[PDB]
Amino acid sequence: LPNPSVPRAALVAARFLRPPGRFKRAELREHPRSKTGAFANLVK
Amino acid sequence: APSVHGDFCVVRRADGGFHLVPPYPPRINRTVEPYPPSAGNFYELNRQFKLQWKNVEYQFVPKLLPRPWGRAGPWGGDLVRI
Amino acid sequence: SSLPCLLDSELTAIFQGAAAKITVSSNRLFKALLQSGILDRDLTGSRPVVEFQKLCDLYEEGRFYRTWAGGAHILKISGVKGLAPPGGNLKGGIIDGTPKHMSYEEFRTFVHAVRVWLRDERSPVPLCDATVRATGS
Amino acid sequence: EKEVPPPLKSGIGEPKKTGYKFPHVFFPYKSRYRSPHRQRWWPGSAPRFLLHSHPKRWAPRRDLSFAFFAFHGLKPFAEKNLYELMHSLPLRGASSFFWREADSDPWKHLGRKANRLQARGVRTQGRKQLVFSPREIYYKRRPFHALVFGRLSVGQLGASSRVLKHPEIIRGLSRVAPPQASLGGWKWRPPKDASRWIFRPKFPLPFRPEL
Amino acid sequence: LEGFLLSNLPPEVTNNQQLLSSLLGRAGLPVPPSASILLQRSRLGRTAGRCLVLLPFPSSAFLTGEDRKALQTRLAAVLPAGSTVTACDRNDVENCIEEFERYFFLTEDLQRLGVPSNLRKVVTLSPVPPTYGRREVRDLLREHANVDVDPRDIVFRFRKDGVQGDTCYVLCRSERDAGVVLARIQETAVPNRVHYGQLFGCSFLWASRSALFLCDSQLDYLPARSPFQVFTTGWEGDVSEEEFKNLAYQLRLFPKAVRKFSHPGGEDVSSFFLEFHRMRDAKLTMSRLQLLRRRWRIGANTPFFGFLRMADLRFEDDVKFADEDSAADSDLDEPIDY
RNA sequence: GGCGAGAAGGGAAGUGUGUUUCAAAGAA
RNA sequence: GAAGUUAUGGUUUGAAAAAAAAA
RNA sequence: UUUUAUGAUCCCAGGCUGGUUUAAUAAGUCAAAGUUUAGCCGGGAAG
RNA sequence: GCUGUGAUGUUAAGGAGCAUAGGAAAUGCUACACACCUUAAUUGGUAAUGCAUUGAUAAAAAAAAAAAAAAAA
RNA sequence: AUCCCAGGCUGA
RNA sequence: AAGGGGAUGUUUAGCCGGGAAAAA
Repeated sequence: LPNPSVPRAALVAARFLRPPGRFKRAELREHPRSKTGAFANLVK
Repeated sequence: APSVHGDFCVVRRADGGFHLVPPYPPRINRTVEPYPPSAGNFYELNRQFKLQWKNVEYQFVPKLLPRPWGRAGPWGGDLVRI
Repeated sequence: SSLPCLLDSELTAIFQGAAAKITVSSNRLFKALLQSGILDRDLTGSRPVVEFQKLCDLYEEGRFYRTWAGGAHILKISGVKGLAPPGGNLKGGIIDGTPKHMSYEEFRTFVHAVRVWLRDERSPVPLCDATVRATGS
Repeated sequence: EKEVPPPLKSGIGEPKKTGYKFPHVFFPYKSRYRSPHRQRWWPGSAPRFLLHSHPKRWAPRRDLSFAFFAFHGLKPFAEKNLYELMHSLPLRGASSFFWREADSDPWKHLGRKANRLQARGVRTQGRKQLVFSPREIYYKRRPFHALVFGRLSVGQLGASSRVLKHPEIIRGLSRVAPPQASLGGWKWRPPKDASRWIFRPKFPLPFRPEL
Repeated sequence: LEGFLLSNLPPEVTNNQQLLSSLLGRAGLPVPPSASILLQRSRLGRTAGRCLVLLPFPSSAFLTGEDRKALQTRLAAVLPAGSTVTACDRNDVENCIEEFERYFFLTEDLQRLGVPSNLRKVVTLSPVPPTYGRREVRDLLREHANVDVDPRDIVFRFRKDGVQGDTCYVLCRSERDAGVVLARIQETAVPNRVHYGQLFGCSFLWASRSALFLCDSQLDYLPARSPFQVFTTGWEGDVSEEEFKNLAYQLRLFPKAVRKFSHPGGEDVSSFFLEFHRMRDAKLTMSRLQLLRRRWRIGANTPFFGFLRMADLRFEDDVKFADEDSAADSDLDEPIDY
């Protein structure tokens, strides 16, 4: 139910960050998935 | 009040940073047939998106909700633990 | 003193009794929960009996209908006509008033919330709404 | 005939992979999408390290031999990486000094983008390089994969080709993985206090190399 | 029920003793010319806007939920709009008193943390639930990391309204202990409150190195030199400013200026403050430093670099605090990009 | 290794789309 | 993000559900 | 118990919005509704 | 030593060409601008873009020395 | 469950 | 060349996190 935990500092610092486009979104869900961070598994 | 980030979420990155990602599982409109009609030749038309950690699973399929949507948003689901 | 937590075995027994994966109407769940007298035992451990009216008020105030997508069936049945609230479409229409059919985990969360709120109603220091904004000046 | 990406292959030291039945995640509805993990196969590009470099090598047993297993150590200068160079050196290259040239990288010479406008102009015409001395070595896949640490400092190249002169002009970092060890043109120099037992001098050549 | 916490009191009420006492008396609490009042004041003798009212407790020990409701409603009605009233039990009273003490003595604690020798021993924990104190942080570290730290070198970050922030700085007794804390405390579930004899609410704590402290006479006016300054450490001991300029150029780091920092003792590592022309250049250099960290394989939590920033200063003669001055225009030094 | 990348969509939706009138704070 | 927002053409062929009862 | 001649139940067809000049005592906003670079919007999938 | 095996399933929601139906619904470019992407940088790049052909469905194609202004009495 | 991790911590 | 062409030579073990395949 909840989203992955992230600091309020990151929440604030991402204020002007443009969200991903179509191709950039497609690059985040490929199988090599090298970009996934710590404690950031979509399924788990 | 509206949300600053909308439907995307800030999540940690493999390089020690952070970035915005779309929600999981995907918010899909299942009331309509897949488009194009030949989408099945290249995709799994009954693909499912699970939320399981070890032996515990959760059944969550986002779906549209009645208005006013407000802060919560258009999409929601039930609490179903296995 | 203390607030003991109910047993998953007892809650599952109540849930299955009300039913007789598995979703049971809030009406049946509330009736079974009130018959079991479990809330009365909790209150005695921590004056009158809990009412179906009190259960309905707590359900509404907790607003679990919105939280657990209780209105998705409206869009399933009516369709686009289900988006607008009553009166949004000046032509009129029928909007199902079915209360949510809770699963076991949803029922457990509701029961825990009800017990906590009932405890707070009497405890000198509550878990929730311990802070109230001043209005006068 | 058409030039197309080579088939995907698994690296040495790994189990096989099942693969996928279509090139990328948008095929064919978005033909101009490029995956970040796509293999770089076109001329003037360096294949990714441990993903598409060092593919599993298979040959018919008729042609198999012991030399077949020295391919990674015999890779040419432009391609051989730091670990492949180090494996067959005294003390696994430890206590020596290493520096990379970069003047023969494949992109600087080959490809469609090799010749392009630069912010400074075209070339018409001694150097302070980065020197790495290994201290801790551990190979995960001999000879091309290792987890190395060592001292990084600022050296002083000079006219012999170039030769390292003062490997320790400025002290840098005392323990770091080698920089650009994944690939490139590396040159090495044995330490000043070298022992003839470890760094064996060349065996004398025959006086009469009879046929 | 031990007392009430009043937050966001107006400066007039906080400063005027008679007005607050009269308000409490009208609400019902008899304030002697019994209930006791304690304001939150800093070392400058300025009220932070928070008050603690401890009820008389040879008799209030028999109060009940109805009494709590009535008293809280009366206090909310009497007190000015915009100020919140909360009920506090004994644990809440202890937390409030400790919070006031730490707020008053924050400066000395900050200096002690900033002693240069402790550069690599301070660990930042967030988000700490408000109910937690130094003892709770010590217990949490013992439980989830098997590390023992002094419960007197733990410093909470405070907010402009006097309420504790969700960030703690802990001075581990050793760099090994700091590294162990960093490795162990990651997404650790932690109870939020103890109520009715159970643990209610879960908060997921993380540890990192995101607030480095340095208190020295050589750096007091260093930050004023430029707004775009990057601290870096972990270099060899004997390198001077010119040698480090050459090394940075070799590493493809292009600082406008370099300033070496040296403190009595500890010459094994040399620290340097780099200065850049633009915030864009500072950020790109920090990104390259992150890349070099990853390629060099040093610890992700190892203290390698950071962004210099003087701590906010408050002076007795100031009428408007610089941090609270709405006219500031420092944001024009940091252009926004998508 | 890092950023950007929808042949610039008319394939869904009628009380919908959009329009008009408003509102939206970090460093709490 | 919220609150208000006349329907039109195809001529249209007024009651629809729930509940109760039934077996 | 909830909708319903203020059109419920229930078919088919259509995204909406703006564009300055504009003769005649018909204009001080082109005056019930006619647009043309544009504005807002228009799912998801390598399992 | 002697078949083969090692991720070895690749082309439409787009474009172009050719036909069908219809009264009819579309063609060339070396393109020094703007804008955008990138960068440490007027550091590098484009074909969205900008030009030209036809189309016959629109304009301009009258008046002022020293001025580029001037209800041109 | 042990294939990978230029991801980490621990063992008196 | 009696006698160094001798002798010594089992695999570090856990926890967390991320990724791929099989399965689901």
